[PDB]
Amino acid sequence: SHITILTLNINGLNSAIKRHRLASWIKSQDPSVCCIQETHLTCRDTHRLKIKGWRKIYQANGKQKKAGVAILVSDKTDFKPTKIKRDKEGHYIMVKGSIQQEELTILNIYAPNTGAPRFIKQVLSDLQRDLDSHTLIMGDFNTPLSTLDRSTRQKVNKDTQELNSALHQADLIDIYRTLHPKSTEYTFFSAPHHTYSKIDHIVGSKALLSKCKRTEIITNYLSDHSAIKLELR
Ligand SMILES: [Mg+2]
Repeated sequence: SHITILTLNINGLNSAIKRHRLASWIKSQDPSVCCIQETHLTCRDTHRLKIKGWRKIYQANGKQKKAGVAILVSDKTDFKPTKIKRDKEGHYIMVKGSIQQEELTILNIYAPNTGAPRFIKQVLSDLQRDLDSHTLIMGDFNTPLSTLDRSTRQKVNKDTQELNSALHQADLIDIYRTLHPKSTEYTFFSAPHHTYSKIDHIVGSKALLSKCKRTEIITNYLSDHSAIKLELR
């Protein structure tokens, strides 16, 4: 029975109507694990995020209606947690555990608009003791990782090159780009610039590659980001 992992920047959940439509969308997608970014919930308001079928919901949130991340696990998934690491500022959350007795390490990250790849590299640094051979890093990196991740096809800046080098040192690869080397799909559109970019990513341990059956982008009506879904064997 295959595990599916979904990542979606939801662009805010402080409204009830949004929360109801996220719930219907998640229940239609039926993911085993769902990573959400920019819930915009404060540390006070986390119990507003509830969805039938996904009772286990881990969340990292700051004090303001900014950022905010969450990892939802399906009630149908036999999940045993071992470690949950929450960003005090609500920009990332790591959940470690086992499903069907396989260990999985999931880092859900929401990088800020400014200095995104530096922030990510620092997070990898802060969390290096918990990175392993079954690590998935997904979320809104707010940065392309390679030239084909932007409609402009411009080269990635120096900060991004260092992040990629840090990823390589940790034996981490862009799973989406590995499965789709020539892909020209995008997850975000910036109207000021008429620019399209893939700033949402699924990065993982190289040892997980053989378990990565399919990965695809899912456009939607809920948010200004498209989702990414990964199917594990
Ligand atoms: Mg946003």
